[PDB]
Amino acid sequence: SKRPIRIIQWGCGLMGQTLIRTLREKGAELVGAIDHNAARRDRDAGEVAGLGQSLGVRIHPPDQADAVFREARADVCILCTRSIMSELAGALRVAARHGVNAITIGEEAFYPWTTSQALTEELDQLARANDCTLTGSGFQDVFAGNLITVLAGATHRIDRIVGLTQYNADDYGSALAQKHGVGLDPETFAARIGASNSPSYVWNSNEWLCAQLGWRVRDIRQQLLPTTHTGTLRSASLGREVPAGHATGMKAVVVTETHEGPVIETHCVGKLYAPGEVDLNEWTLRGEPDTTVTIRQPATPALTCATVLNRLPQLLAAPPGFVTTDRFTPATYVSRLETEA
Amino acid sequence: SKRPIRIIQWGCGLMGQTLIRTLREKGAELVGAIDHNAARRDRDAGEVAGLGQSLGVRIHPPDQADAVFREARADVCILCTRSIMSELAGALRVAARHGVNAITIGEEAFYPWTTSQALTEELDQLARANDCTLTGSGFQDVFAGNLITVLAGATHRIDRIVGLTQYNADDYGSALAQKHGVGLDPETFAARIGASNSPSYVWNSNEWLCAQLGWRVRDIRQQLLPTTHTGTLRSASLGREVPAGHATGMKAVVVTETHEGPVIETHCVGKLYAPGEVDLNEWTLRGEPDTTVTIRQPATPALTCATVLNRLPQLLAAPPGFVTTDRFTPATYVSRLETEA
Ligand SMILES: NC(=O)c1ccc[n+]([C@@H]2O[C@H](COP(=O)([O-])OP(=O)(O)OC[C@H]3O[C@@H](n4cnc5c(N)ncnc54)[C@H](OP(=O)(O)O)[C@@H]3O)[C@@H](O)[C@H]2O)c1
Ligand SMILES: NC(=O)c1ccc[n+]([C@@H]2O[C@H](COP(=O)([O-])OP(=O)(O)OC[C@H]3O[C@@H](n4cnc5c(N)ncnc54)[C@H](OP(=O)(O)O)[C@@H]3O)[C@@H](O)[C@H]2O)c1
Repeated sequence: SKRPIRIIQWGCGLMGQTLIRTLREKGAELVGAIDHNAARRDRDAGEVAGLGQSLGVRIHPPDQADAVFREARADVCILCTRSIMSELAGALRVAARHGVNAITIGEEAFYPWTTSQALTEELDQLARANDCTLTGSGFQDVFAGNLITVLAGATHRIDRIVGLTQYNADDYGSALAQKHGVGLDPETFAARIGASNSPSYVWNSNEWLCAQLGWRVRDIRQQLLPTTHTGTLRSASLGREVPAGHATGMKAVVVTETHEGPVIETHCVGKLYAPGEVDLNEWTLRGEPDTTVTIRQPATPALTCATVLNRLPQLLAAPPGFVTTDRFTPATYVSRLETEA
Repeated sequence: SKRPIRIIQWGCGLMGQTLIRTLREKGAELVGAIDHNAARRDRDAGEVAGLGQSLGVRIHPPDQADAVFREARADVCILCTRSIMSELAGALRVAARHGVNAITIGEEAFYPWTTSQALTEELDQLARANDCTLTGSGFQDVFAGNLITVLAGATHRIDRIVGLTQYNADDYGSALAQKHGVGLDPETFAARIGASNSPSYVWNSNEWLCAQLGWRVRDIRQQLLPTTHTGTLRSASLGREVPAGHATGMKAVVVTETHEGPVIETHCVGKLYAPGEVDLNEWTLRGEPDTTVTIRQPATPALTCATVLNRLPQLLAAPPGFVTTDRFTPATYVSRLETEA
């Protein structure tokens, strides 16, 4: 009474290519593929993902998404494109009007209820009307999320949660480098990135933590600070060199204050790496007792994609609507991506 | 419409004293206390826990348990006495016969279905016949349990899970030091502890991991060896100096093989500490990708007791029977220990 989960991959860049390969390793099937990049449109999705054998799934531009969805008989659309709800809503609207569940790694979608309230409510109503679920996931789900809440379940009193997450901007596509001000001189950085003070990934992930812990947000204060290096570094996603003393990326510091009293202070670094630098993940719950957890050199791209796939059975079973993963039990390890026939 | 959860503390030693104070810090009420030690029988439970204001809850010896349970109108018995099911069953039978939910830190009770099958089935049937739930929890629940399963939810393929847990025997009472052969000469350790090869705490916790992950145990192999120090160390719980080359505790290695393929290899050290030694908690999930998690100097006693209290709402809501916590969603941080009118 089971069959493979049928997936449309929307966004066939660095993360979408990993997902196309890995979803098949767990016994799902790729039934459609959408990407607007000129080097990927019209190519076989398997060839683009680095498989040796063609899948017979042609990459379509997103203007033709309705036709891909109409013929695919999909269970899920995985969306790996952009970071902000205004740039995701078009694709999420397509999935919802076809009654196809959708999960995106776009970072604002992890918890968009206050940063993009109107779009989230619009999508929630659309998904409810079409009996499907939309959600956000990726690295935050465990590594700025349930890793903390599982440790909180062993904690007597929480006074403060303090987090550090650092990832390599060169592992990801242009949208990430641009959100982090990679390759801007410091005056450009202050005028573009610092002044706009767009919500960083841990603005939304700290809201998700508060929601899961049963806390109410009273204020959020964010600073976006450029990172530097003493030598030139090369951005692959932007296709240019970043001179010494220009922004190689940014550190966001988000302080999330609750009505209940506890504060979440999260430092979120996305930058080009100097030789020897590695990804960092470290959290401290301060109170009774104090607990510090460290992940040694987290394989951030692999962990992002694996979390998305392990979420799919829960996404299928979830009630219709835009349902953020703070309302789910934690992702569990799935060996086979299958669903009821 | 809510009232404090009403708790009987059975075992008012090192962990029970912490629980008496901390249950009240989260708004529960102590309604009974049981302990067989001559320094605690007929004392006030609050004074024994280090409170300055008497609670008016007199500690009774366990031969008077029925009397305590009759007058207490309890919701929960927290049982912090011994490590093995044969030494827990008497107290768990009293709680079940009074229809009182029970949670024990005794380590075998974390997952006793195969190591003490007859006792577990008897207690399961008794709890079900009296509409209450029995379970085991403590440090394992997160730190040899859901910490691993949350990270597994971010993992593409698991080949092996490798764990290390080290704790300070002097933080705990006599049952732990006795199970670890503290103070035995090498010949006696090998003839008693080594030859009997009783299930170490991570025999049961590796079975709990397999249960939560949906894996079927095919075999478990264990080696028990003494720990030693190259100087004398003092045991508080066994009131003695342990000379150089006598066992200061025990190192267990458990290898848990599944039908599915993955292996859990867990190293479990409980011993007296030389100067500078600390508790250790470190897990690697080997596969795609490899992830290593480290807890820096875990506050093992505090984490044990806080986990039990955060579990109580779930214990009350759980179906009747012996229900191991692998069948619950993870413990969540609870601010108020309250229940229905
Ligand atoms: N939650 C997490 O943990 C997490 C982790 C990694 C990445 N992300 C986010 O996920 C997104 C994708 O990351 P990535 O590294 O895979 O980036 P990428 O390599 O740029 O992949 C995105 C792909 O989608 C294309 N595209 C963009 N908007 C599109 C649209 N509306 N319809 C169709 N195709 C579209 C891009 O084409 P063009 O290059 O031509 O625009 C590209 O081929 C980024 O926003 C990133 O910040 C999140
Ligand atoms: N799951 C976990 O993570 C975890 C962690 C901490 C402790 N433990 C286990 O929990 C148990 C308690 O630890 P602890 O450090 O609190 O030990 P403890 O200080 O020895 O406390 C147990 C108390 O119960 C008394 N007692 C023993 N059996 C009794 C019985 N049947 N009825 C009434 N009183 C009884 C003891 O008295 P006497 O000294 O006179 O016997 C003592 O006062 C041990 O088995 C330990 O290994 C588990």
